[PDB]
Amino acid sequence: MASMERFLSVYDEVQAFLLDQLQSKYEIDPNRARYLRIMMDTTCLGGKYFRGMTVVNVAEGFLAVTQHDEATKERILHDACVGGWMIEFLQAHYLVEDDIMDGSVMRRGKPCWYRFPGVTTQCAINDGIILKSWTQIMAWHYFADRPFLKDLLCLFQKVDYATAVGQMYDVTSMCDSNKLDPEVAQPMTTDFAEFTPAIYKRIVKYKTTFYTYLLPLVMGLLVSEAAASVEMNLVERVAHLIGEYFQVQDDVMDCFTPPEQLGKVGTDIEDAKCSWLAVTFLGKANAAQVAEFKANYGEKDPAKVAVVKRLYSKANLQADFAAYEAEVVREVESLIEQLKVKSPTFAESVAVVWEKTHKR
Amino acid sequence: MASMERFLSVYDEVQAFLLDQLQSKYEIDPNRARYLRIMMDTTCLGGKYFRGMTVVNVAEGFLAVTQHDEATKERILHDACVGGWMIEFLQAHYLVEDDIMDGSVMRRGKPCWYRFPGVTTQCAINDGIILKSWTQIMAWHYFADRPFLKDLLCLFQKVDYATAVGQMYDVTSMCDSNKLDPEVAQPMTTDFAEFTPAIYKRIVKYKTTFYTYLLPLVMGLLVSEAAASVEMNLVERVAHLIGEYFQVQDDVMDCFTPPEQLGKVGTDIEDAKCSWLAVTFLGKANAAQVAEFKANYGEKDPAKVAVVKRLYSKANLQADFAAYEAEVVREVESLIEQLKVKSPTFAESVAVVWEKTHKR
Ligand SMILES: Nc1ccccc1N1CCOCC1
Ligand SMILES: Nc1ccccc1N1CCOCC1
Ligand SMILES: Nc1ccccc1N1CCOCC1
Ligand SMILES: Nc1ccccc1N1CCOCC1
Ligand SMILES: [Zn+2]
Ligand SMILES: [Zn+2]
Ligand SMILES: [Zn+2]
Ligand SMILES: [Zn+2]
Repeated sequence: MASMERFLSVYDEVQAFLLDQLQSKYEIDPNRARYLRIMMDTTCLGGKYFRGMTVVNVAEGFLAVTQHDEATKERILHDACVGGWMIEFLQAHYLVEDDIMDGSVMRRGKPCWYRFPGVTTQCAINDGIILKSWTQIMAWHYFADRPFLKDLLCLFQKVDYATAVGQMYDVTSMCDSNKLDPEVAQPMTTDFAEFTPAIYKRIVKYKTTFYTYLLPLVMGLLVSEAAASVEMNLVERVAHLIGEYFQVQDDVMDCFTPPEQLGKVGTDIEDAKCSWLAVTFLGKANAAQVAEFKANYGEKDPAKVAVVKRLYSKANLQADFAAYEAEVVREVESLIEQLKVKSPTFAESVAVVWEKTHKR
Repeated sequence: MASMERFLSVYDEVQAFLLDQLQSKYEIDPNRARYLRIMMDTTCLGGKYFRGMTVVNVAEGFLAVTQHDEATKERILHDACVGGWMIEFLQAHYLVEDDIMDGSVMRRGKPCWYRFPGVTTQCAINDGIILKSWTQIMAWHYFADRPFLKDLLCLFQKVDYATAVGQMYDVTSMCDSNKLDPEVAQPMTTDFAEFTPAIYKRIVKYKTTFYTYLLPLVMGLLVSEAAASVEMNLVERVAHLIGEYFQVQDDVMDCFTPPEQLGKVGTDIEDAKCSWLAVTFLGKANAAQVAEFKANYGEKDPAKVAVVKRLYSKANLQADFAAYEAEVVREVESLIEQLKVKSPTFAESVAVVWEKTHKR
């Protein structure tokens, strides 16, 4: 059975389990089940399933080198699919809530969930809660007796919390830290002192890298009972590095990729986001450029957003990006090599994770 | 040491642990730690701590009859305090998110969190996420090696998910079920066919009773290693019954308790909530009363809200409430007695839970 068809089939299985349980145990009526079914589909499906399929790919790597009964290979692959769905649903939680937080319009060429006519924010906040609750219901049902259950739950928990901390870093990235105060409405930074590579790295490490790269790799290790084939400090290091590169790419696309192919009108500039473009631009700009950036960034006025795009175009940020890309290629190659000392197989899965990221 | 001082001290301990960990492990800066400290205080403190203190009270009941070393009594009480905080923080998550969902103004005489000037919805949604994440970080830290950890995490998980399902039942309670549809904006019911005692019971069972009464009782059993002193079907039954009565009281207060003592301008009528008052009124009204109710319910216009209050006043809902109260007293007394077959002690804690509810 091909990996993706397996993964998509387990989606159906898991959906039926969750909805059946709501009927048999939570007194749900068919109409509200249908609402939840549709919500699950609309929020969990239609992506590339990069995160969930990474769990499956890591598990298949180990299966190719490890002795097991056929029934055991099937159980491992079924666990890797369930685990991959837990990550997809965790992502779905964060996208639903983030889209509401940010007042986003579209995602992936379709309206954000909360904008659907029969949803609204009042329902969608809670729908997003349920999405994450489902990840736990999946875990406790399908992995009840599994030896990795504790480690899996503890890992998921930490990754979720890292993610929420990252969200906080992201939403507060255009404030001056010394001005944060629940009692006082927050002004936009005027000095941009906090738009540094290190501050940037912190936002991205927490907001994206733990759930997008660390969790799918480590979950693949856990459902394979293979966390001893690796040095976990190396898996963290490579996860954080690849994940940073992924976000840098997303940041550049927000600005320069056409909306119909982006899936989204990009608003990082209007939103005054600490993007890789802003940070890199400030890291090379002269006094005049810095002042022009300050007078135009974080404003909805299209003339001003086009002044910022003009500044980024003239500043030859392609050069800084090629240089960044080259260094990331060095370091990820170095880490893959360190990963071979303990597991060729696992190192190869990380290679494939890297190729899928670097090429897209 | 008195129970409450113990409980409040462990709040400080737990806060310091969470914030210290954010500094040492999540790269937080002091300003954002301060923001989180303030958020935690503002959202978790200032109530009566009924839920968390119930965990402590149940544990103290068992301590009085069970042989242990002093260090063991201290550890049990410290676990009951930590567990009680997990429930308080779970409540805080749900109040923050609910207040945003419902567009609420105040809670407990103070603005809802999201309305604070330096918070806003964008931050508050995520602050509420973090509140719940903290419950897990507490559990995994303080109970890492405890024999009840699995059962505690599995119980908490189920109670959380019940709660979210209850929220969904609540927010959709004024829609016609057969009209729920993410694609179509939802009209208010015109027939009120779904304003029944059984539908009401379902909303309340899930939205409030699992986290308010079932979880504090069962958590007290778990940190005491005493879940064998009880018949768990009886603990569920009594939890759901008491919790229903609690909500009935809250529903009546929303309408009739003065705002400065309610802590809140009540808006159940404008919000077209399936309240105990609406359901009970519809259960005794004549044709003319039903039609007048329909023409005025779920409208912001103060003249119409006062027409609904007029209808409830004239309908002698005090009588139906005394009758309800009397039956709840019967059944809760019957359940407490069934609870004595296996645990006098546990039955007495449920008695105290009931007195604190019935009198307030
Ligand atoms: N049979 C066996 C025994 C002990 C370890 C590994 C294996 N295999 C190597 C060939 O392909 C995977 C199974
Ligand atoms: N949050 C997380 C998830 C998975 C692995 C490790 C972590 N942490 C790294 C930094 O904070 C302490 C532990
Ligand atoms: N000492 C003892 C032995 C076996 C069971 C219970 C007890 N106690 C009864 C008196 O108060 C609580 C401790
Ligand atoms: N959600 C929950 C929490 C604590 C105990 C039991 C439950 N459930 C009762 C009905 O649904 C199945 C299990
Ligand atoms: Zn966002
Ligand atoms: Zn982006
Ligand atoms: Zn509400
Ligand atoms: Zn109320």
